[PDB]
Amino acid sequence: GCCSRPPCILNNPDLC
Amino acid sequence: GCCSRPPCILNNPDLC
Amino acid sequence: GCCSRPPCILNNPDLC
Amino acid sequence: GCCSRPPCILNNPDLC
Amino acid sequence: GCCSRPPCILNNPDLC
Amino acid sequence: QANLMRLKSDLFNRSPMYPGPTKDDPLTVTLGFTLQDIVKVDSSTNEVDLVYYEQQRWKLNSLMWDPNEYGNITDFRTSAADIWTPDITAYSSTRPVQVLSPQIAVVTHDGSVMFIPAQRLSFMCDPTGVDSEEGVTCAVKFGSWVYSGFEIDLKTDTDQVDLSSYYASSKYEILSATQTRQVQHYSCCPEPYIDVNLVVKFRER
Amino acid sequence: QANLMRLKSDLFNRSPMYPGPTKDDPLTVTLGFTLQDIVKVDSSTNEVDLVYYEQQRWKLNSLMWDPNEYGNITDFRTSAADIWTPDITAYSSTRPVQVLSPQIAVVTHDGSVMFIPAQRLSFMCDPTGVDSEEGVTCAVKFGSWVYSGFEIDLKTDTDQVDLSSYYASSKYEILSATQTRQVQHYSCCPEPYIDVNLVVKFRER
Amino acid sequence: QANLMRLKSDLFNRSPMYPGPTKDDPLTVTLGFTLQDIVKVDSSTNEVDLVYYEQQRWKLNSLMWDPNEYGNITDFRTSAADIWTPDITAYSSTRPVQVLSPQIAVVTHDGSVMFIPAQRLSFMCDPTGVDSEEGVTCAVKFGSWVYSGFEIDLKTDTDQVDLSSYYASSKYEILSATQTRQVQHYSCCPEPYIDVNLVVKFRER
Amino acid sequence: QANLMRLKSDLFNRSPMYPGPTKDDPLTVTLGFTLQDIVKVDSSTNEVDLVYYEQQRWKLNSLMWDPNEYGNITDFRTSAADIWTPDITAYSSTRPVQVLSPQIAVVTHDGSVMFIPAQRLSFMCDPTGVDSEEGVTCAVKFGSWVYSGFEIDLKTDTDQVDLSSYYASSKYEILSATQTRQVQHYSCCPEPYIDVNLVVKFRER
Amino acid sequence: QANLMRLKSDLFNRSPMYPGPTKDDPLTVTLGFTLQDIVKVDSSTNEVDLVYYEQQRWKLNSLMWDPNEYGNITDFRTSAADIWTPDITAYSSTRPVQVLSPQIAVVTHDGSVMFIPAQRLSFMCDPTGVDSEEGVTCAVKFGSWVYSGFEIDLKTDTDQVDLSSYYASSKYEILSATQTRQVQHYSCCPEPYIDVNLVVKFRER
Repeated sequence: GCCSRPPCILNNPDLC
Repeated sequence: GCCSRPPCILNNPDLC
Repeated sequence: GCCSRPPCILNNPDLC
Repeated sequence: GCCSRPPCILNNPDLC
Repeated sequence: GCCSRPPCILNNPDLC
Repeated sequence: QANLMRLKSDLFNRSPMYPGPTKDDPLTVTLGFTLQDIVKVDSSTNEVDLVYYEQQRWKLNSLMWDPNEYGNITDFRTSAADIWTPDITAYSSTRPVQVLSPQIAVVTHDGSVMFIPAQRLSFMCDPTGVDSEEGVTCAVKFGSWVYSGFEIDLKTDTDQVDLSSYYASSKYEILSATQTRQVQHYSCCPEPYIDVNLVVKFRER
Repeated sequence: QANLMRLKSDLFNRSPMYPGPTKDDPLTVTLGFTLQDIVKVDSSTNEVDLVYYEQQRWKLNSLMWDPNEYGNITDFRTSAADIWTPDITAYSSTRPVQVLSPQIAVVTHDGSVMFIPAQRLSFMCDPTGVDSEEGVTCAVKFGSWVYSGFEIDLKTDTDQVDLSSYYASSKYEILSATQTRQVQHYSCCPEPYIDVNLVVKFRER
Repeated sequence: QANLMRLKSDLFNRSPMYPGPTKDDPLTVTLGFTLQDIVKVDSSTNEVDLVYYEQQRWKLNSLMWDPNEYGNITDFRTSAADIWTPDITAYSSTRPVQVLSPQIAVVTHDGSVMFIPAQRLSFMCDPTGVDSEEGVTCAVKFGSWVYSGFEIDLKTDTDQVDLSSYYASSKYEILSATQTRQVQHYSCCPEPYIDVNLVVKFRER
Repeated sequence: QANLMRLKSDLFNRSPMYPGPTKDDPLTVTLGFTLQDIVKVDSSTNEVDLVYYEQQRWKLNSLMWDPNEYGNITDFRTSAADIWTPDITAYSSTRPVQVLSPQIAVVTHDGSVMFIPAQRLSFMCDPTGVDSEEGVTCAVKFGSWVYSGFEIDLKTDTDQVDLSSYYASSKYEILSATQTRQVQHYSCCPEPYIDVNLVVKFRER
Repeated sequence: QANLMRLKSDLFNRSPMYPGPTKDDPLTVTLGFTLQDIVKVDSSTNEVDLVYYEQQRWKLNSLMWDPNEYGNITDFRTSAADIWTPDITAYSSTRPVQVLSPQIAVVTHDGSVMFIPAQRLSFMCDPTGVDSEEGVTCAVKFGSWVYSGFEIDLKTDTDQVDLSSYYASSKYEILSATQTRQVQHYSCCPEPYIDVNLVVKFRER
């Protein structure tokens, strides 16, 4: 999932 | 307590 | 072979 | 004694 | 021996 | 590239580095954790290790720019060494924290900085009860090393630790994992203190 | 070396550091492995240690030149810390990766950089069944730490992990070693995510 | 920011580094420990590890300013690497002491400097008896590595080790922990010597 | 030394950094080991550690000087960090080497450089049969990391490792210890590759 | 506080650094030891660890001054990085030495230097005979790494290792601990070689 990877967490802070 | 945490020890040096 | 030693793979990148 | 502590050791090389 | 100590090996490379 | 290379240069080489928060200008910092695994337990020493990602978010006026003056750049990544970063630190660690990734942040034209390195932490925990139905709890407060609540406002966006990367074949199962923020007012003192308390209840799978 | 020193002097010492890739200016980075040995299996903690060479390749306009203006010099070797290098990392390490060799790259007159350092990596893996005849499968995925599929295009030339150097007296037998690229599209998010998933299936020899 | 950026600008870049105390310009240093846990006990090598906070205080004229000329700033926090710091160290450690936190000081308008890093210490202690009911006593002297009593006046605000932050579930119970100062006057030497003797008495709960 | 400081200054502040060898200007390097001990044998991981001295020599015309222009100074010692050194590494290690000695080279006026650091190497080897009378054979190859035989000609003076300093009471007995140079010619390639193969056979004493 | 800063300024920012001894300007270095404890005895690897203070003394002229011209300051303390320091190394260690203390020296107006850093060393030694009445005997030689007896005359004030601070609940009892200066004259070579051989006979209590 998005929240399971560093670059996606940087791009989607609140969206996680 | 205040003396258990680092920043409080800094703000209350003698006060611990 | 070539793809076993480090300097031979610098010189021969894609064909390894 | 003196020779069991570094700063004394340092002031008193000969006298150790 | 000479070849058992760093500064001797260093002064006598060919002779080691 | 042209403008980015120019942008970064104007933001970094022009102004002095942000000197940190003050009570007149408190900085808000948001914190969260992504727990990957409990990689160690040691009942002979009451030590516990975690592997997780740690994000921190803050906003600085000094890292603001007009995108239109810089080829329409809205944000960029840069070495975290190029910016000021908080001192949010674990308070009951037993070893020097290890970084398991690079340390690169993202600065947004409005001033937001985000930052998420991977970490391995060893902290104080008596784990007796781990091999059992009821399990065992381990708590480790996180907070700033040197700022009270008047200077750094520690916040979490959810009281819930992200467990979506928690290892499928980890030796333990998370009974629960929370990241609750507490604000302490001490009768001794005028300024408040904030910590984010990492509480993890778990047992052997 | 007068020719070579002048070249390096003109590229590095005279032009601002490549600020990394953007959505506007993406970068393809190619990655591959050469597994030498599986050096630690730990049933109690669930970690596996591998020693391997990690290959990385990319090209930059910032780094191209005309050999004719530099005495026919077509390519040079310089240390990786002289250049920009990507943030490709293992999303599941449990310890700081360990470099086991010098980090030196080969830059080509066309902007092509190659870099193959050796590494010891500890990562998350439950090895139950390594003794078995069917073995055990360990997986770890690699990707940019801060870049999305829109900024870093990560690929491999082969889905095969190069085993031509695997240590001939390993306590382990490699049943399969692959390095497959994966593109991720999340319901939440516009931008795609790429990992290169390193999968090794093995058992005691 | 603005006033704080000029303050540190002048306090650090303005002039040269403080050369350390001397017989003419002696410096007083207060020392204090907040013991968190006894982390390891090795009876096969006679070594005990402790985790504690190490409070250190001192005041320098070189660090005085008028809150008036700098926008009414009375104190600031900064990386301890920006200032001279004393060389107080454990006299019988067995391993490089480990720093488990940021190292950041508070510098106040009167010149007062304070600094509290967290630490892991391994020192010589024969633990024989820890299992008994009497328990066991281990000690370690802290003092300046190079300055006599004529140059650094090592003090404690109290004799008692702060235990209000000691770990509730640790294998050991402190029968007593004292940090007691001692002035030594040797028959050979007119200059005196000072140490704080961290003494801890404990036993398996 | 007014002369040495001046000679050393004319060599490292004036001349730009030597960019390493090129195929036009290749380099001959002389590898030689003095084995002190087999300090660790690990059958479960299949790792073996060695402590040895490693000699490397080579000659740069750019380090040439006329003694007559500098007090008849024929040679001198200088930190290895002041000069370029070859990238001769083990291709088979399993952890970063550990340097156990100052790294200091002797530079001669004819541009000759020699350098002999002490080292702890952990490399791949199954030690099975070490407890028998036949013993076991481990082996590890050394060579430049990024340079071929066209750029670096890697030699030895003898195919015999120096054992005159082998710890007299080691747990292990050396049946033979040789360092053999090898030239590999590949179907794929016109540039040759050269390495030095350190081979060691031993058993429990 | 001023006037020590001018002195240290006139000493460390004026001139380049001492390039080290030559056969024409040799240097006597005085070596001493304060054995604190034998902290590790490993039979299965043949390694022994010592903890001790190591005193090094020497004199340059580049460090001379007139107290008058300086205000009667006759000596000062400074970090060891501020000054050159000999390359006196244990010739048979199995690990990198660990600096257990600040490295700060004292420089006297006549050119005298000395500093006494704490060290933890692992060297080669077969400990069989320790669980006995006769004990066991270990030896490790110390000497310059690159400098012959003609460049560094290595001395020791007494052949007796200081034992006045030996851990009192140490696990071993020292039967003898000496430090003898030994001058080599090999028939191959005119230059003499100097070493100090720390030898230690001991046994379990």
